[PDB]
Amino acid sequence: SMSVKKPKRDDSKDLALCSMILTEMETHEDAWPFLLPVNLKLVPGYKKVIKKPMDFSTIREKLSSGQYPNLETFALDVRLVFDNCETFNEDDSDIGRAGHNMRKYFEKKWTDTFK
Repeated sequence: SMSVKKPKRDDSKDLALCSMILTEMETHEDAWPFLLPVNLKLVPGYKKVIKKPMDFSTIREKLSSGQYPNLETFALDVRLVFDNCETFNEDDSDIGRAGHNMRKYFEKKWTDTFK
């Protein structure tokens, strides 16, 4: 509360460390469904159904331009990428499996880097 604070967690490396995680996600062999925004002209149903599209290139640009206020807003966008994927793709599809794999990969890096 006013004039009553928990001890200050060092957040000075968060930007660099989220960048490193995102590099590792970009270079995973199962990243291909997620590298670029879904083409809303060429994929029927995507625009109407997926209210907040997100992809790694869009996260990279937001990260690079100071549009994440803290590491939690960064994790929310990464998870959005996988939540969108589950919304639109059957579990038993190459893209559906890709999304589950990448989510797992991300959540482990996230825990190991920050928890």
